[PDB]
Amino acid sequence: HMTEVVRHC
Amino acid sequence: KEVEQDPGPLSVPEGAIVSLNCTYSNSAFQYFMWYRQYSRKGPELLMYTYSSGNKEDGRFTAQVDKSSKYISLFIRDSQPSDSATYLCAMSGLKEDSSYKLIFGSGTRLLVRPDIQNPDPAVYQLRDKSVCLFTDFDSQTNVSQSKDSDVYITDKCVLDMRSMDFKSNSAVAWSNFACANAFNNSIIPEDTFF
Amino acid sequence: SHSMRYFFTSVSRPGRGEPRFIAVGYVDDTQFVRFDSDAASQRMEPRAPWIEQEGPEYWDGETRKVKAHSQTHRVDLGTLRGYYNQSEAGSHTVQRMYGCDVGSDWRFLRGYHQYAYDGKDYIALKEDLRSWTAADMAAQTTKHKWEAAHVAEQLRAYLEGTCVEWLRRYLENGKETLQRTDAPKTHMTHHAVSDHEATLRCWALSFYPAEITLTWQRDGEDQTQDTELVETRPAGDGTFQKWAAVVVPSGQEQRYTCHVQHEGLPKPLTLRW
Amino acid sequence: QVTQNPRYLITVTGKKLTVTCSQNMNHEYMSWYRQDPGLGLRQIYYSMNVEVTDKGDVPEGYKVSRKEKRNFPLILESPSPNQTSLYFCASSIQQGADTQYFGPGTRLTVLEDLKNVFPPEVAVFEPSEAEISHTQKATLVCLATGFYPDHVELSWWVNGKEVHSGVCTDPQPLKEQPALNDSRYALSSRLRVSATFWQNPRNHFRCQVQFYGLSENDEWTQDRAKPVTQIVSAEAWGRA
Amino acid sequence: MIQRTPKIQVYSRHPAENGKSNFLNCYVSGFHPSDIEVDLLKNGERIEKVEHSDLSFSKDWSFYLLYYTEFTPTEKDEYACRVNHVTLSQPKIVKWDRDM
Repeated sequence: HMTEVVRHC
Repeated sequence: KEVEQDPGPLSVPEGAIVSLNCTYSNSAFQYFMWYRQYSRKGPELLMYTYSSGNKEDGRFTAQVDKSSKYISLFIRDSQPSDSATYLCAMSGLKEDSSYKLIFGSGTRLLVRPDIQNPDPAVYQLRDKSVCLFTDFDSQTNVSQSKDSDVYITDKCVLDMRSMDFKSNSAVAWSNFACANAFNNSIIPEDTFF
Repeated sequence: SHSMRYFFTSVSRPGRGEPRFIAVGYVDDTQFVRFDSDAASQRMEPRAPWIEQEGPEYWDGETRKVKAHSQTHRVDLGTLRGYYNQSEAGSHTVQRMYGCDVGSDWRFLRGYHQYAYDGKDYIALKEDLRSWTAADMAAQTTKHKWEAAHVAEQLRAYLEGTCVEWLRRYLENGKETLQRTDAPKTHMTHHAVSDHEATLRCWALSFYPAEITLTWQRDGEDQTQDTELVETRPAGDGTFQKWAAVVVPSGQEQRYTCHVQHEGLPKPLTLRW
Repeated sequence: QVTQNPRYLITVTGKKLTVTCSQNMNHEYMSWYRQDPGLGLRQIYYSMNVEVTDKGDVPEGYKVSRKEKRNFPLILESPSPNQTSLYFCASSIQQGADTQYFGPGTRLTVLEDLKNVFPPEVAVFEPSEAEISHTQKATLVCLATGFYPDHVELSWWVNGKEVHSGVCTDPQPLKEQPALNDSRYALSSRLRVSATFWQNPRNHFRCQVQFYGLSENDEWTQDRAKPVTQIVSAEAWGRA
Repeated sequence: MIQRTPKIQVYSRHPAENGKSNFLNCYVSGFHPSDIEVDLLKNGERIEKVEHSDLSFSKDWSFYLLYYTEFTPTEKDEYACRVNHVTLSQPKIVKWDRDM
């Protein structure tokens, strides 16, 4: 299960 | 990605702890918001959590529980100034890497104020003649008459901030009665002069 | 003692379309999922047998997240270009890694989330999963972005929480695979140089996990210097190989001892010619 | 603060119109929602950043652009009647994530033909003798009537200046003939002051109803005066 | 950007025995960046039918890949692995040395 917090830098 | 939420309106008396709920099914929701929209205005943020648990802004308590899939807002110490439609919203990562903000249909809250000394009356006003049912008790309900050519409006709370005074008033008018206008509504015996 | 780890790679192809993106999923030293932008399926795909059971709502959710990674990296390639004052003619790489380690009892031990631009560390979550490590003023911009957005907290929430549950699910769902232990089938050869010296290569084959230690000891004292040691490699069948090797003066070939340590051995081996 | 413009707007079917949304907060995500009774809040289009745009739940009949960061225009090539809605623009600092800041709303009505647009009439009604004598207070009622659509804003002015205390306006209008959908509307309000203040004839009580109707950019061919945007009032002086 | 040259190891899945089916393996690791060409040769000729693992990478951030091919080792047959990377100026060849 991968994460749901993917934010741009 | 679906949010159900009781539409309202939920009428409560000032001082009542309100509880608003939204349930959801999407496992993927990460941000959870409570918005307050005041009739004919743009929704404004009230609470924000990204995590489970309980957050608090004084009179306000937000609860997320990812197990029941259950979003809650509690206004302790209801006040008149909290009559609004409260929308819940939740956002979920999309494949374009946007977060999509999905909103519940919104719960209308009407919080009634406590009329200290109810002085119910029905006045004839000096000019479609206008009848005014006023000063009646907050826990009395006013109903839109059956005579198609008359016009009854809902109860409205006004406030004289300087004189620590609040009252309720409805308006009826037709092109008479002013004794027969509110007979369709269930009015306390007290109310004609 | 276990772990789940996701590795992620994007490589820009200026002039020749969107950047190539490959993501892969590990439990300890076992691959269980992948995604390649250049394949047909465009779907997260399985690579272990024990993962195929997961219904459509699983793969959906993974494929959804993996693509989000994909996109982020794309957007991230263009940004990072600007923070460094670079042009649009060079091929550049972004690399993200996160995962969580457990103990004997399968309880949380350590977490990490690391980002590397062009092969050097960019920003990473520190040990406590509470702050960030900015190896640049360029990364200083990013940190701010994340600090304000409270990213640490949410990744912490995932790294301590969701991460260990599913790894629990995975080790459970495949116990006959993941919590196995293959011990080093240990060896030793002998070769010439020029009539004058000889090489002792300590072999070790067919072990799992891949974690092993090959040390050499002359006269009961380890021979740190003057020694050749290769990287563990995959056999290609779930098992690993390694070897260490020393040149010893012809006729002392028997004073040298090799020390093979691996969690699959009851007692750490000792080997001699 | 997010800005929309315009905040009201009427059009006949068919005329291309555009609602422009603006923000100098340096947010990169902007989207447009509609709000309709019972349906809730539905996304139409959005844009994660400059030159970046994408359809929402309900894109059909609408188009956008994101040529500049600080503006996200909503464009209707050919209005339909049932595009009549409350339209909100929302901005987000990044991706759509965390909080989303909303515009003050654009109210929009798209009509079959503009026959149906009527300015409000206004009428104040003066306190009741009995009301004074009994409770020692004085309630004025203002009455907007016969308007379409409900693009109205009521207000009370006491000696040239505005005044908020003792005022209640009905949250919702009150369809005069509910059996039709080409139906004009009625809406009431209330101001209230102490007896003595009302019984001071040097006090000017005025109710003001601001109507957002046609612009001088809209084609009129009826006998009567174009129902352009306009204020309509009604006045009363305190009786001693 | 610190480019790093690939470390090549050619070898076989299992110990070789002539006439028995095996795997020939070429493992390229430690390299950066990730564009790499790798071909297993048999008597100098390129074996058509070589698969390879999914790219990933160590704590270093440097990539590794395993290139593999089923074979059966005979006495006469020489096997080697030919690798090309921006870090070189001519492709590197690494002969298989079963007697390791």
